[PDB]
Amino acid sequence: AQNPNCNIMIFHPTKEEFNDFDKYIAYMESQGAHRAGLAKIIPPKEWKARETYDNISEILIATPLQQVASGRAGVFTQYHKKKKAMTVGEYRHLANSKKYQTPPHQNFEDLERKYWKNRIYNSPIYGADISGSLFDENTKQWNLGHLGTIQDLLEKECGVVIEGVNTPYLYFGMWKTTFAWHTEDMDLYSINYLHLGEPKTWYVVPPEHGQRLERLARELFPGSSRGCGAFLRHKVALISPTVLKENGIPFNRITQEAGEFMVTFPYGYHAGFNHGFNCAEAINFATPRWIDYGKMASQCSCGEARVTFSMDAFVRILQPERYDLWKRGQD
Ligand SMILES: O=C(O)CNC(=O)C(=O)O
Ligand SMILES: [Mg+2]
Ligand code: NI
Ligand SMILES: [Zn+2]
Repeated sequence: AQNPNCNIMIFHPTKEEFNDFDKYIAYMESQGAHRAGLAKIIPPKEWKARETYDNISEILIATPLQQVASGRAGVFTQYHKKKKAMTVGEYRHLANSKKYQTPPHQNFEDLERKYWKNRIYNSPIYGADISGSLFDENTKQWNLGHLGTIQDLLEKECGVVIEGVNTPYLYFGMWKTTFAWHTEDMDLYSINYLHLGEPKTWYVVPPEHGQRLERLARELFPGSSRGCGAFLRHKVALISPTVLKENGIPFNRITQEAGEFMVTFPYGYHAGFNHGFNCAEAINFATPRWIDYGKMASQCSCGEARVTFSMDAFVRILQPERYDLWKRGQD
């Protein structure tokens, strides 16, 4: 069995290997990469996403989210308070202000310590989930706006044509902006490219151990767990590495830098934080190996998780017994 300890693997494809996305995902899996839940892909030196980032300041963040925490430093939830719209140039200035800027630090480990110690005492503002793309249309390799769609994959695998579309999202971050513990909608893959700026630290639980994380989460968030049998779908709970180690939960960590891709694999729980002003682009995707995960994915039906148009068909076709209850949650 490849990668039996479920370590995060890092890949350095050549320019020839970077041509065929599906084939390279399948290669990574042949080497055991999925067992970690997360892999890093460093593009060949010949490649670029676009020519420059000098002209992005006028992109609008229509609904910046202030991430307010509740709890204790290692075990907290966050809620998202909506703020007034601002441009990416306005948000960059905000991120660099004395109130929000990254503190002085020695290295990524010192910054990680500072994050876990102090996150809860601040409310950073995240420009998340903005439909759009920063890939040049002429970038032919690993262009996250030109991937095969999940609807087309389901059709290729299962023969059923469905409605829906699949487009990427931009994330503009600052110090301490946080992504809560989650798997993707319908336990899909995700791919995330860090276009510019400061790093993003990730934590991940191997898919084979995801239920251990869920059982901890039910213990640590007992009211939330009573409210919803899949409350990590709400994407609000944080648990620190120290707490995970104290409870024996298997996980790994890695820091993504600008110019690097990360891939999350079906049912790989992940969480993390941004080091400073940055911009990432991410999208979900599927492969043949996903289908069995999609059929078994948990679902939130309490009404909180509220998701995209295109999840309807995935539930309807892969999970027809759950469909009626899930759809009640959506309405
Ligand atoms: O970058 C972020 O805030 C969150 N991204 C992801 O969870 C992802 O790419 O799957
Ligand atoms: Mg612009
Ligand atoms: Ni994710
Ligand atoms: Zn719920």
